[PDB]
Amino acid sequence: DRGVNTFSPEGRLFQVEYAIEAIKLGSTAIGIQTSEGVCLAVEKRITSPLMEPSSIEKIVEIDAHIGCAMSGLIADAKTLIDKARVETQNHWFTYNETMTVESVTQAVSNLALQFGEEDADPGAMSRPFGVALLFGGVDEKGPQLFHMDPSGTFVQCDARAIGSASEGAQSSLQEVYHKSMTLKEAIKSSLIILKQVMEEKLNATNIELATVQPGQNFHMFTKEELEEVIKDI
Amino acid sequence: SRRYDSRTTIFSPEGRLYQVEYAMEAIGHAGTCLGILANDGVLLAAERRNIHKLLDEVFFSEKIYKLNEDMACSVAGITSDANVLTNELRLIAQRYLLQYQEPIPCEQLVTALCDIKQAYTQFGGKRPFGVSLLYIGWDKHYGFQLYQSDPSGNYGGWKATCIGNNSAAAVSMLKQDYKEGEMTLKSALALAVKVLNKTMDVSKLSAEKVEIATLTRESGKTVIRVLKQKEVEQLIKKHEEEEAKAER
Amino acid sequence: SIMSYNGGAVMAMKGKNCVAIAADRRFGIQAQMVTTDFQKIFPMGDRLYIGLAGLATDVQTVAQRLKFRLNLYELKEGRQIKPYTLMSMVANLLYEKRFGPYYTEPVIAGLDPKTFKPFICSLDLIGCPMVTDDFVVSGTCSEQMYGMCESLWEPNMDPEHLFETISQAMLNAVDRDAVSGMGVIVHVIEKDKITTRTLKARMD
Amino acid sequence: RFSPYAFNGGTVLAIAGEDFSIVASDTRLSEGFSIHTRDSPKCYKLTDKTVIGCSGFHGDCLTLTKIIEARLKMYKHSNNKAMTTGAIAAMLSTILYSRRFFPYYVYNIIGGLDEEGKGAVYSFDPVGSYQRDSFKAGGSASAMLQPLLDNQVGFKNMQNVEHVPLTLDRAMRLVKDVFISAAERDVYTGDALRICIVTKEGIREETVPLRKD
Amino acid sequence: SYDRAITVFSPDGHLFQVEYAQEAVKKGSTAVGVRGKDIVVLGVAKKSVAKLQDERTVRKICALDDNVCMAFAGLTADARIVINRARVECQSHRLTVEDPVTVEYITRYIASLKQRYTQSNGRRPFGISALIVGFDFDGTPRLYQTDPSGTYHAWKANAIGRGAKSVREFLEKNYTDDAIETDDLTIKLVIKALLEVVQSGGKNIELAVMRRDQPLKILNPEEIEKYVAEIEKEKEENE
Amino acid sequence: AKRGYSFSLTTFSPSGKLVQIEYALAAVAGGAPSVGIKAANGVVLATEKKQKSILYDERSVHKVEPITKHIGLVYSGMGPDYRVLVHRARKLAQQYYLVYQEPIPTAQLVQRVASVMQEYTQSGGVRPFGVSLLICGWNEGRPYLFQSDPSGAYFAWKATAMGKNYVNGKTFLEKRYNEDLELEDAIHTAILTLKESFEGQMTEDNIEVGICNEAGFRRLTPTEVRDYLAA
Amino acid sequence: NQYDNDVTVWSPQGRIHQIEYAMEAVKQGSATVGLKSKTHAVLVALKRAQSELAAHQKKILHVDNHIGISIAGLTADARLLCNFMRQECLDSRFVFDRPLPVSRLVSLIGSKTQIPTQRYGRRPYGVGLLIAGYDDMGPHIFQTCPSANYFDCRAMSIGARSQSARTYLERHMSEFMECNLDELVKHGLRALRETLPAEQDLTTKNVSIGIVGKDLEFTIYDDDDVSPFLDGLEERPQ
Amino acid sequence: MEYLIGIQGPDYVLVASDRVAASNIVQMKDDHDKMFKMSEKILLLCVGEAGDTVQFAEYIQKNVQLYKMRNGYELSPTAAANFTRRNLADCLRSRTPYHVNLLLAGYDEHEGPALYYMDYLAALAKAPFAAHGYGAFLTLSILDRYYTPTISRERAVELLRKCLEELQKRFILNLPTFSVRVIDKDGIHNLENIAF
Amino acid sequence: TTTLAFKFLHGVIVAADSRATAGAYIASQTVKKVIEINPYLLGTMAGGAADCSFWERLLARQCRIYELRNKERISVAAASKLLANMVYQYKGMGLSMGTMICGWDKRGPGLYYVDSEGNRISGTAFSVGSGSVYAYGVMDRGYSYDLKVEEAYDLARRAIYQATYRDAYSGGAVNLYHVREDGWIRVSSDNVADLHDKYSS
Ligand SMILES: *[C@@](C)(CO)[C@](*)(O)[C@H](Cc1ccccc1)NC(=O)[C@H](Cc1ccc(OC)cc1)NC(=O)[C@H](C)NC(=O)CN1CCOCC1
Repeated sequence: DRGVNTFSPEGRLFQVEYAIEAIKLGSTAIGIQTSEGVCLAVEKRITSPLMEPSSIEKIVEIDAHIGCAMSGLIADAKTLIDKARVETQNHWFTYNETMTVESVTQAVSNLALQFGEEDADPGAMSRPFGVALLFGGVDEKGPQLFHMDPSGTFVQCDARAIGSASEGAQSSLQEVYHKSMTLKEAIKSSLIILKQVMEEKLNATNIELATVQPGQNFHMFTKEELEEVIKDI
Repeated sequence: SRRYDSRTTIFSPEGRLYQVEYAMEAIGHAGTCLGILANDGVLLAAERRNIHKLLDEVFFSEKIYKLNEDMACSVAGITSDANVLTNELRLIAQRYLLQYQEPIPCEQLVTALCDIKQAYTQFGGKRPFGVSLLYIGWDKHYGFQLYQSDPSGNYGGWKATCIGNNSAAAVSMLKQDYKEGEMTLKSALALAVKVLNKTMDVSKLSAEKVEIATLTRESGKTVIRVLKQKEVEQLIKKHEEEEAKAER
Repeated sequence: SIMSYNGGAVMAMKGKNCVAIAADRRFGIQAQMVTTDFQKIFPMGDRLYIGLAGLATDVQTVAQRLKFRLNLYELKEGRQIKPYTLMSMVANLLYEKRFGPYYTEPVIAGLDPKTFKPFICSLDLIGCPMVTDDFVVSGTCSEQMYGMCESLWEPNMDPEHLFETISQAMLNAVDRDAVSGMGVIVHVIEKDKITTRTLKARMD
Repeated sequence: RFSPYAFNGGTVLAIAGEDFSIVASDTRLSEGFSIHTRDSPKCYKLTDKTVIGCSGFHGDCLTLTKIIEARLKMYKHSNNKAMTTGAIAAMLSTILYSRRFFPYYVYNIIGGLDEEGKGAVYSFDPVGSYQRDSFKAGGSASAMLQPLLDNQVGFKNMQNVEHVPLTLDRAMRLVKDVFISAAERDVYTGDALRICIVTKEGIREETVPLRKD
Repeated sequence: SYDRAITVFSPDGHLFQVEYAQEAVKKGSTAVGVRGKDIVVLGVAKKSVAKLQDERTVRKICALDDNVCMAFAGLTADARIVINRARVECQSHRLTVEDPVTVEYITRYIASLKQRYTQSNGRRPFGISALIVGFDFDGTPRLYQTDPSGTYHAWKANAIGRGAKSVREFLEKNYTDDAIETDDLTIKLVIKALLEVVQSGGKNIELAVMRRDQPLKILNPEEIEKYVAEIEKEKEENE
Repeated sequence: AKRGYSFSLTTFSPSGKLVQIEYALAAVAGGAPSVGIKAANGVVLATEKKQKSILYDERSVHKVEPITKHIGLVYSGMGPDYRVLVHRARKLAQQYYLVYQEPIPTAQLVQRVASVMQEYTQSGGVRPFGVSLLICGWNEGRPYLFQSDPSGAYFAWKATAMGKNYVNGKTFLEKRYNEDLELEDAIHTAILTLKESFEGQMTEDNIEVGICNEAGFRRLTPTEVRDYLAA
Repeated sequence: NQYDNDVTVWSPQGRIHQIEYAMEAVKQGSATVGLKSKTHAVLVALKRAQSELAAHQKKILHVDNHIGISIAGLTADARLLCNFMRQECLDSRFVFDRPLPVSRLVSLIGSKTQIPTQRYGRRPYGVGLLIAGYDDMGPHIFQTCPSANYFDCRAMSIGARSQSARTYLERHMSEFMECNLDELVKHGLRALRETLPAEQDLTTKNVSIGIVGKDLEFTIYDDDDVSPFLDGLEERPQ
Repeated sequence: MEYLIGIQGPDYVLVASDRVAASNIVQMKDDHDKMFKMSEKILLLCVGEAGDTVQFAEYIQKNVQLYKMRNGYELSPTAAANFTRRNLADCLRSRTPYHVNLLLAGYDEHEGPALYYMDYLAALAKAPFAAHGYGAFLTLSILDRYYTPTISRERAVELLRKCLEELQKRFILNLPTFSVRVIDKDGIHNLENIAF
Repeated sequence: TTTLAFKFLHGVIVAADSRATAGAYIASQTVKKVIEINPYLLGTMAGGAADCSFWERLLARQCRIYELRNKERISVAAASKLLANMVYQYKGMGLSMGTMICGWDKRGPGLYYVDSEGNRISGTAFSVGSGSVYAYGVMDRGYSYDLKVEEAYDLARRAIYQATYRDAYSGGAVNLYHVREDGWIRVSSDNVADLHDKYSS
C-alpha cells in the first residue's frame, strides 16, 4: 500500500496509469476533424430496454462553437464539463469574445493532476479523473479536434478514437481518413467504424452524433436525422 | 503515517463497515437494557453492572439518563462514549427549545444524534461511538414512544425492544408475551421482570441488580420516575409467585 | 434613551419567610401602547423567579438564553439551582456581552432550596450583582419606585403585609411614569404556595 | 485625515478614421498650482493595433498601465494570440470595476484598429462604464474639446454640409487645433502635444509645442 | 484535517470502494418504481419488519418537495443524510431561482453529491441507490435512479436492492401500454413485481402513489390488501 | 514543519474490545498502590511512595495533589500522565468557579475530567492515559470518593484500592471497612490497606496521605504521618 | 523495495528512490537539444506522435520575451512549472520594470522544486527542462531536474536516446562560442538527429526550434517556419 | 407607506394588508401582496425595508417548508412565531440587521386561533388585535372601541371595514385596495378585496 | 435616464433613451440601455452606468450557464431573482441601479422590476429613471390592453420623448423593442430631434 502521488520505477504515476485503464472499460467514442467541420460520435451501450436512451448524454455542448465527447466513468466528467462551461463564460465576460478550442482543452487539462493527500485543501481531489475527452469545435484556426486523457496531456488530432475498442477503431480511422474528405463522408465513416466495434446492433436510439461547423453552431442529431445515415449501411 | 492508519471509515470487500460491526460486538458484552411501550406510559429496564458492595451510590441512576422534560434514555455499550452522546442529546433538546419555544419531538432528537453517529462512520478517520441507546418519551404528535439507536447511526421505533447482553434471547421473549394495543404499565412492568430473569445468568435477580424507570402522562405534565429498591423488590416477588403458580 | 424605548418596571421585596416580585404589564413602543398583558417575570425553578426590565427584545432574549443554561445545569447537577448560583449565572451571561450588552437590568426574587431563606438581587446590563435585605428595583421609574419602598418597607412582613407593600409601592410609582403601567402583576413566593395576583390599576 | 488621491491634470483625445486611429494628449503633469514636469505624454502603446491614454490621478494611471501590461502577457501565453482592441477594452472594464468601492481616479481612452482593419475608439469612466464611439475626449479639458468635435466630425447642428469621410490630414489638423484652443483656457493643459497614429504599418509619434504658462 | 485518500484506482482500473458500496445496496431492501402516463408509483419489498417495530418510522419512501419523492436501497443511515441534503437543496433552489425544483435537477444534485464522495480526501462513498420520482410543470411524468458512483439515468421502470436482477427482467416482459393504461393497473405492475421476491406481501409491502394533481399518498395495509385479491382472481382465471 | 495524525489509534477489535484501553489498564495495574476511603465525616487518600535510592528528595514531587480548596487527587500508573490531568482538573475547577462563584461539586469535576480521558481514546493520533484517578472532595456537607479510569468512565466508591494488589486491596477493604468509620479510624485502615501490599517496612517519608473534610482538603504533614504510623 | 514509496524515506544506501524514479520520466519523453553561442541561445526539440494520425506533441513553451523552455517528462507538471516561471518574470517586470536575470529564475525553480522532495505525501516534479535565455551576461542554457539540482551548461540534451546527442555536442563544443546564428541552429539539429534510428531523420513535422538572443526575442519555429533551417541538410554518415 | 392589521375571534384569525407598492412619489404596483404562506394554516405578513422584507419573510418561509418535509407535519403558530423571532433577534446585533415589522397569524390543531405582533427589534407579543404602519395610529383606537373576544367573522369584517374607511378619510396616503384573508380549521381563505 | 416597459395583447414593449450624464455634463447620447440577454430575454438599465452594465452582463453570463446546465431557457422570474439576490449582498454599499427584466416564459409574457435597494416586483407596466415621473404621465393616459402593435409603438416612443422634454438628464434617441412569443425584435431607433419634427404635425 502506497500514496496517490507515487512514481513507478518506469517514471509514470500509478494512479494516473490505472486511470487510463478505466477508459478501457468505458464505451467507445470517435471524433473526426474536417475542412467542413468536426463530428463527434459515441455508443450509449444501453443495458436495459426500460432505460430511457435520451438520458444517457455522452456528447454535451460547452458553448455554441464547442462540443465534447467523453468515455470511461461518466460521473467524473460532469465536474470537468462544468468547469469548461464556466471558463468559456468567464472568458466572454472579461474579453467579450469566444474562447478558442485549444484554450478550453488546456484549461481542463490543468485540473487533471490536481489530486493529493497531504498539503491539500478542504475541498481537494483524492484521485485523477477516470475520463478521456474529445473536444470538437470551430474558432479562428477553423474546425479543430482535441484529445485529452487523465495524465493531463492534450493534443490536436485529425481523427481519434477512445474507449473499450479504441485499438481497432483507430486503425480503421487510419485506413479511411484523409485530409480532403467532407463532413458527410466523416459522419458516414465514423458510424461504420462504430457499428463494427459495437456488441449491440447500431440503431437510431443506440448512438449519439453531433457536429460543429463554420456554417452553424453545435447541433446534436435527432432520431430522424440519425436514421438518415443509419439507412446507409 | 499511512502505515499507522487502520482506516476506520472504509468499506469491506463484502460491502460492510467493519468498525461498526466490531462496535456492535461491544454492545453485546454490556448490561442488558430493554424498553416496553404501554397504553398509559412507557418504561426502561436495565441490568446494573456496577454491582459491588463497596460502591457508594451517589447518582439517581447508573444507566438511565434524563434528557428533557418529556424524554429519557438508557445506554448499552462503552459507558464513557455514552456520556458524550447523552450530554449532546441534552444540548440538542435545549437548542430546539430555545428556537421554537416548545419541547423537541422524540423522533427529532433521535435523528439529530444519529446524524452525528453516522458522520463518525463516513468521514474523519475516527472510531465510531460504541453505544446503542434506547429512548422513551412523549410529545404532542405521536404520544408515548420508544426508539432504538445503533453505532452506525441507524435508528428505529419499537413497541418493545432490547439491547445489550442476550439481546437476541430477550427480543424473542418479548415477541411472545407482548400484546399490541393491550399492554398497560402494570402488564409491561411484569413483562420486564420476566425477560430480565431469564437473560440474567445469575437467576436470582435482586433489586440491586436491576434498574427500572417509568414515563407517565400525569395531569397535563410528563412524569419521569425511577423506581427505588422497595418498589423493584415488590415487582420481583410478584413474578416469583408465577414460578410457584406452575405447581398446579 | 434606549432603556426608555419600551419602558417597564420590575420590583422585588423581601418578607418574613417569603419574597414578592412585581412588574407592570404594558408593552409599548415609545408613546404607543401595543399590548396590555406582557410577561416580564419568568419562573426559573418553582420557588425562584426573575423579572427583566428594559428593551423588550433583550428581556425575551435573556430570559430564554438563561433557561437554556439553567436546564443544562439542573440536568448536569442532580439538584435544582440556588438563588446565589442563578445570580452568578446571570452576571456571567450579561458580562459576555460586555462591549455590546443586552439592554436589560434583571431582578431576581426567590427562596433558597432546603434552607427556605428569602433572597433578592438586582443586576447591571453588564451583570453587576447587588444583594439587599430590603428591596431591589429596575426600570424607567427607578426614582419613583425607590421613594415608595424606602418609606413603606418594614423589617418582618407576613405574606399578606408584604403583598400590600409591594402592590402599593408599584402602583403609586407607576402612576407618575408615562411609559409604565396598564396593570401590575405580583407574585408572592412562599415555601408551600405561590400567590399570583393582577391588581386594579389605572389604564392611562 | 490622509487623502489617497491627487488631481494631476492631463487631457486625452482619440479620433477613429476608416483606416487609422489617432490618440493624442498634452504632456503636462501638475499638482495644486505647480507643475511636476513638462514632459509626460499620457498616450501609451500596448500592441501593434492598440494604444491607450490615461489621465487624472497619475498614481493610479501608472499602476493600471502596469497591470494591463502584465495581463496582456498573461493572455499571450494562455491563448497564443495578441489581445485585440475590443478584448482589451472589455478587460479594462472589469479591472476598473474590481476597484468599485475604492475607484481608480482615471479617465481612459483606448484607440486602435478592429478585426476588419477599421479605426476604433473606446471611452471609459473611472469605474468601468464604456462604449465604442467615433471620437472622444476625456480629462480636465474634455468639456472644451468635445463640442468642437461634435460640430466638425459629427456635423451636428449644421444644415447643408456634404458629410465627407475623415481623412488623416483633416483629423490630424483637428487634434492640433482643439488642443491649442484648450491650452488658452484650461490651466492644466499645455507645454506640448503628443499624437499617436495607429495604422496598418504600426504606431507613429508626433510632437507639437504648446503654451507653457 | 483528515486528508486520506479512501477511494483509489486499482491495477485493473477499478474503484473498489465504489464497487463495495454497490455491494451494500445489493444487500438492501428491494425497491421498484414504474412510470405510467398519469401517475408514478414506487414500492419497497424485502421488509421482514419484526411486527414489534413501529412501521411508520422505518418507511423507505420519502418526500423531498411538494412534487418530488424518492425511495432507496442499502445503508438506511446513509440515505437519511442524502435525503436531508436533497430536501435542503429543494428549498435552496426556491430561494435563488424562485422556481420549484425539477425532477432531473434534484437527481443531478444527489448524483453529484455521491460522486463528490468518491473523489474526496477522508470521505467514504454513499452506500445507497435512489429512485427519484416526480412531475415537471409541463405535464410529463419522470422516473430517475442514482447509484454510489454518481451516475444517473431515466427509467420507464426500474428495480434496485435485493434480487434487483429478478424484478428487472420481470418488468422487461410485463411493461407494455396495456399494463400502464389506468391508475389501478400501473399500481398492479409494482405489486406483481414485488410478489416475485417477497413471500406473499400485503403486510410486507410498502408502496406510495403520486399524481400531478395531489401530493404523495402512502397506501395503508387495507388498500394494499385489495390489490392482493384483485390480481388473485386474475391469476386464478386459467380455467 | 508539523501537523498531526487525524485518525484514531484506539479501535475496536473483531472480538469487540478497545484493545488500547485494556492495555492502558495494564499500566495502572502495574503502578504503585493507592487507596481511598470515604469516612462519612471526611475522606482519606493514601499512596505508596517508594523512593528507591535515598538520593531522591521526597518532598520535591508529590503524588497526592490538590485541585482546589476542597478537592484532592491521587493516581495509580504513569506519573507524567497524571500530571497533565492534574493541570486540566485544576483549570476545569476554575472555569466553574468563575461562572457560578461556588466551589465545584466533586461529581461535576469528575465528570468533566473523565470527558478529557474519553477524548484521548477517540481523538486523532493519541493514546489513552495510563492512569486511574482517585478524586475526593467535600461539598454540600457531604464527603465524596470517585474513581476515573483510562476509558473515561467514573465510579463512586465508599472505599477502593488501585495499582499493585488492587484485588488484595479491595478484599481487605470490604472485610475491614464499614460505613461508619470516623476520619481518624479511616486513616488507620487506609495505611493498613497499604501495609497489606507494602513489603519494605513503612516510614513517614515512604507513604503520602491526604485528608478532606469540612475544613477543606490538605496533605498530611510528615510529622502527622509519623504519629499515625504508631499503630 | 520497501524504501521506494515516499520521498521522505531514505534508503540505507543514502538515496531517495522516489526522486530517482521521477528522473526516469525525463528519459521517457523525446530528446531536446539546448546550445548557446556568444549572442544566441537555441532550443531544438524532437516531437512525439502518439499515432501519426494525430499531431506531434508541443515541446517548446514561452516564458517571457527573453526566456523560453523545452520540456521533457510529464506535460501537466511542465505547464505547472511554466506558469510559475511566467509569474516570477511578470512580477519582476511589474516591480523593477526590467527582465528577471535567467540565473535568478533558475534559482527560484530550485527553491520551488526542493519543497515537495522533503514533505510527506508529496512528489517531485516529473519534468526536466532546458532553459534558453538572454540577459546582461549574454545567452544562457540551463538544465533542471526532478531533483531541485540545476546546471549552468555550455550545451545539453535530455530525453529518450539523448546519449547520442551528448557525444556530438561534446566533440563540436569548441566551435560553439565563435559560431554564427545560422550554423548554431544547424549544430542543434545535427545533435537532435543522432537521437533517431537510422531509418528516417529530421522533418517539418517533428522538429521545433526556439531561438533567443541579442537580435530577437524568444520565437518558436514549428512547421513552415522550420523548413528554411532544414534546407542545407547533410545526410547521415553513420 | 405600508399597512397591516389582524383581528382574532374565537376560532378564526382575520388579516388584511394594502396592495400598494410605492417608490418616492409614485405607485409602481396596484396589486402587491404582503402576505406569505408558511403552512396550510399560517400566514406571515411582512412590512418594512425595501430589500429586507422579501429576503427575510422568504427565508423563514422555505425553512418552515423544510420542516414540513423533514418531519412530515407542520409547525404550530406558536413555534413559527418563535422561529421567526429567533432569526430576527440574532441578526439584530450582526452586520446585516433586517428592518422588518411583521405580523404572524395562524390556527393550531389544539390551541386554536393565534395572532402575533413583532417589532423590527424582534419583540414578540400575542394580541387579540394588532396593526402596523402609520395607519395603525388611526385604526388601533377603533379596534379598542368595537372589539369583544366573542366577535363573529362577519362582524369582524365590518370592524375591519370601519378601519379601512378611516384610512380613506384621515390618512394622507392613497391606499385604494386591501388583501383580505381568514385562517381557521379548514386553512387559509381568500376574501373579496376591499376597494375604494 | 428614462426607461419604460409594458405588456399588452400582442406582447411586451421596451423603450429607453440614450443619454449618459456625468453631473451636469452630457457624456454620451448613443448608449444602448437595453441589454440582449437571450433571443427572448431583455434587460433595461438606469442609474450608475458602470453598475448597470456590469451586473446585467454578469446576469447574461449566469443565464447562459443555466441554459447549458439544464438544457432549458431560464424563466423571467428566475432571471430576475438571480439579479435581485446578487445585488442584495451589496445593499448599503452605494450601488445604484433600477432595472426591468422582461421576456417570454412558459407562464407567458413576464415583466419584473429590480432595485439596488432589493426590490423585486412583477407588474404589467413600469417606468424607471430620472424622467420616470414624466413617462408615466402619457403612458397611462394613452394605455389600453387592446392597443394595436403600431399604436403600442407610438405610446412608448412618445412617452420617452415627453420625458426628454421635461427631464434634463434624459435625451439622445428613443430605442424600441417588441417581445413576442418567438422572441424580441428591434423596432426603431429615432433621434429626439427627428421625432420633435414629426410630433409637431
Ligand atoms: C440617466 C441618463 C441619468 O440618471 C441614466 O440613469 C443613466 C443610465 C445609463 C446606463 C448605462 C450607460 C449610460 C447611462 N445613468 C447615467 O448616465 C449615470 C448617472 C449617475 C451617476 C452616479 C450615480 O451614482 C453611482 C448614479 C447615476 N452616469 C454615470 O454613471 C457616469 C457615466 N459615471 C460617473 O459618474 C463616474 N462614477 C464616479 C464614481 O462613482 C460611480 C460613478
